[PDB]
Amino acid sequence: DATVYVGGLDEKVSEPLLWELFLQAGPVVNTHMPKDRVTGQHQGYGFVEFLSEEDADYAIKIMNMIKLYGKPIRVNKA
Amino acid sequence: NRFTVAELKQLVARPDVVEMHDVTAQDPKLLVHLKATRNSVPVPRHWCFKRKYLQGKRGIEKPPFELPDFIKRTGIQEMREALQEKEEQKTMKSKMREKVRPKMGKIDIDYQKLHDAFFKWQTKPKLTIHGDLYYEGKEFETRLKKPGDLSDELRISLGMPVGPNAHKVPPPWLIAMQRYGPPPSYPNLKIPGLNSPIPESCSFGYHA
Amino acid sequence: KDPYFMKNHLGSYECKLCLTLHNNEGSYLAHTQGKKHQTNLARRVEVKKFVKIGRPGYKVTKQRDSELFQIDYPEIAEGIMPRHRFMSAYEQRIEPPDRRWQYLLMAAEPYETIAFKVPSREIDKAEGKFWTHWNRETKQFFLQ
Amino acid sequence: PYWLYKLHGLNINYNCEICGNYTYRGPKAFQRHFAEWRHAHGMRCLGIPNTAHFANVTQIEDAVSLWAKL
RNA sequence: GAUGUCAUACUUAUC
Repeated sequence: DATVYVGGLDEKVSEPLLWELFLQAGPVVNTHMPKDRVTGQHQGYGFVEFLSEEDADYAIKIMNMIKLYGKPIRVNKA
Repeated sequence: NRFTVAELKQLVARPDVVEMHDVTAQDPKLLVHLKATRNSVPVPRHWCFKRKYLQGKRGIEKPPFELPDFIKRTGIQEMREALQEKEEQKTMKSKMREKVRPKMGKIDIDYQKLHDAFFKWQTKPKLTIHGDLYYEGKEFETRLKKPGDLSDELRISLGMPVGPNAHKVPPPWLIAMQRYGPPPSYPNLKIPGLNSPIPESCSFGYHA
Repeated sequence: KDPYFMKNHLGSYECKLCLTLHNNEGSYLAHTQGKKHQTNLARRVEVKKFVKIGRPGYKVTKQRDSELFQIDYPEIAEGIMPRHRFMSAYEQRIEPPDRRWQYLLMAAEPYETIAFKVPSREIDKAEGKFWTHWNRETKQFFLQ
Repeated sequence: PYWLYKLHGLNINYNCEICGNYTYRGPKAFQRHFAEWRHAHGMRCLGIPNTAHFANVTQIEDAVSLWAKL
């Protein structure tokens, strides 16, 4: 309930950059970015776990018009 | 005889300093009291490894040297590079002929510029505290952000020019903050256009 | 041409395939022949510019229904149907003030676009395939 | 290989009663999975926050006693 | 990561 899935991000986006993008709406407790260790590139999806479910729902509902590197980022509940 | 980690965490006043390897030592209470002290330093992480902290950066790329500004402002590095480029093109006969009649005056830049660079133009390096130890991955972990502020790289990636006017310098998602309200995770957060003046708060956020 | 043997910052040789080190130059060429090296090798715009614009006189008629606009257009002699779309009044040629309403505009290729402003928020649907029709036998467009 | 699994401490069965009595094939793997999302989601069902005092906590009763003592 | 034979290379102003 406190974890939100962020998809639609480019491969050039980094985890401190995603943390600084997610900190504009609320302090995130953790951020997990699944990436392949063979090639060293991201998969374009991540999971941001906040300190509460209401703040995570507000961050998921307030990030519906975010554009990173020309690509729109989608936020869903997970 | 040897207590578990739960009993060592419940008996000690600071359970955060207790580890799994301290429960099978010769003195769990003394180790829990010494590890949770004020001026104590923790043990390095290389005591339980199998590479002796020297087999990690084998194939990783490393720079040869990081010259400071005071050493590079004297022109000795360019002269040393020119001398190394001139010496690498000489053969064995040119190296044997220069030993009997050498050519003086290789660089001869100055005499008092080095003393002025080491005494007047001396810069203090970036030191650290005595408690911050070093590790193998300490030179690569540079990720260790503030609400209401954005960096230059994030503004270049998201396409948000930061200016004094509050028309386009806030992100377009903040209108959703005008739709639902302030975030519940930060009650003291002030955004321009909703609860802050637009020409006054030109930083697009303030934690008051 | 070995893509695994590289030079480190100490004047040595490093093999990143098996992660080995070699001090002299004779040990780097002799490290390729072996069991570990063999195991590491085995394991690893045109339609918009050509559109004529003469801006003719349209014939649109509205009617308040309850459960619809009718546009009389001439013969276009083509299979391109006129498309209807709802837009905002924020984008204009002169940008006049106090523009906060929506307008549904129907556009065709030989004719000009006819726009009607809607003061209500949502009273109908501006979809082309849902509640719109275009009779080519009589050349009349209907939008409901 | 068996030598790489014997030198690194792998191929050793370990039971974790916190995350539904899961199985772990390594002490370092269990220590890495303790500060992860799965152990945090397992500990959030009992009501214990994700802190540094419950890192080496395995049983649910000991974790509940450590949460009630703090 | 450990073992057992060979080679390369280094340090303590060693002789």
